[PDB]
Amino acid sequence: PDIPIQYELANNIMENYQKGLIPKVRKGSPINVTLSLQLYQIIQVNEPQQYLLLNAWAVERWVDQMLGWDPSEFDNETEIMARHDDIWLPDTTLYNSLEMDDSASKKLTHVKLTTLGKNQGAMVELLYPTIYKISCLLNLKYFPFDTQTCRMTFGSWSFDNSLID
Amino acid sequence: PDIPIQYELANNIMENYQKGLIPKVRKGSPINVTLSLQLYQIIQVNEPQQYLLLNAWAVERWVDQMLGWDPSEFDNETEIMARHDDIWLPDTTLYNSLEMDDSASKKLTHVKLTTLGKNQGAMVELLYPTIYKISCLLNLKYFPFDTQTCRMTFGSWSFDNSLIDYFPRTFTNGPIGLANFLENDAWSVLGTKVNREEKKYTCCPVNYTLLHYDVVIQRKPLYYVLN
Ligand SMILES: *[C@@H]1O[C@H](CO)[C@@H](O[C@@H]2O[C@H](CO)[C@@H](O)[C@H](O)[C@H]2NC(C)=O)[C@H](O)[C@H]1NC(C)=O
Ligand SMILES: *[C@@H]1O[C@H](CO)[C@@H](O)[C@H](O)[C@H]1NC(C)=O
Ligand SMILES: *[C@@H]1O[C@H](CO)[C@@H](O)[C@H](O)[C@H]1NC(C)=O
Repeated sequence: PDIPIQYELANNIMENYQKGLIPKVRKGSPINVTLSLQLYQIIQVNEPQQYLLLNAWAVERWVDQMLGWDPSEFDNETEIMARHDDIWLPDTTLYNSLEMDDSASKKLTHVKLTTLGKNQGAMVELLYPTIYKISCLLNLKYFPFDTQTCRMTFGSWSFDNSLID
Repeated sequence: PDIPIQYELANNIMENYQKGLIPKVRKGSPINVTLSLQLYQIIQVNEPQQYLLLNAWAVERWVDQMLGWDPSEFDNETEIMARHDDIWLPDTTLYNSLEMDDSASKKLTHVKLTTLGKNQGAMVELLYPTIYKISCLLNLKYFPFDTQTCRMTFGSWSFDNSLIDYFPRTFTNGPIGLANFLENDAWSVLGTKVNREEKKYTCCPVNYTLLHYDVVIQRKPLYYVLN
């Protein structure tokens, strides 16, 4: 009554959660993660050290099978915002990266949860800006009329596709 | 039933564990650690400051004698993933390193545990990328036709070989993997070597193990000759 409904909703959905382990309740299927990228700037191209610096926005979407709730029980609420430290997140990694510290190349603040049912889980969306230091081989044979192609590789560092896809 | 089996498995295996101390249950033998390295890039060679910058991947394997479980009790599960902060890890150190902060030269995320039995422990594997700042002496007498050799020394900073032992793991083409190496525009790699040595403390009658990795690089003088 005199407290936000978000307090009760978070207390209800955060009761039995353990963020240190993957929330896989169904044995048959893995967890599907969808990734999209938007390019905003090309900061620097370094030929002697063979790396490329980019500024981009990344969006990841997946379904958490342990964070579902019934909207009718909570004043018909179908959305909530939680800190990224509270819930489990997939380990999306750039394989050919020249930066070892994630605090200088990423910024995670919040995630959005949309319920799918009491026993169906919730949809999790994570959007954050990032700066990528990508190491790519450069061919300077036709300088200054040269064109370059650098590849970005994304995936899971420790989980096989039977767990995260 | 309505919770992941990983929850129960982690709660079972994490009950009596203390990550701040070495998990040595058997008195007779030490803990063996196997290390392998793969080279990906040569970022910079600095002659005035006498250091070399490399980008490499490191894999370490050992057996933890306190993290065993019976697969049949947990829905026939034989593997699990845990954060590196939860369990004990050996202190593998590069002796001739010019970097004091490990957050800018290493990135540890997760470890993989494979059970060997309820009372036999589990096999732990740790893979992570790293950037090494190696200080090596450079001889510029034959510049620009010079070749250099810098050594990498690995071992335990505080534990003698009666507690932690180190062994090298080599690849098909040599001790250091070069199948995914990125070609440098100024240096070429000729070969690699590995050597395992036991060294004596100069205050105590105990030994410790050191691993020596040798990399031979040769300069390309075409730019200087033509310029
Ligand atoms: C510690 O390392 C030294 C390395 O010298 C070992 O010394 C060897 O000892 C054996 C006999 O135990 C000799 O046959 C070898 O010739 C010695 N090595 C050399 C290079 O001379 C020593 O055994 C190791 N273990 C200890 C001291 O407990
Ligand atoms: C949503 O739930 C609230 C419960 O507080 C109820 O008063 C309201 O009528 C519901 N609206 C709809 C459209 O179901
Ligand atoms: C593995 O253990 C499970 C226990 O849930 C059992 O149902 C299954 O038959 C076992 N399979 C084998 C091959 O032992």
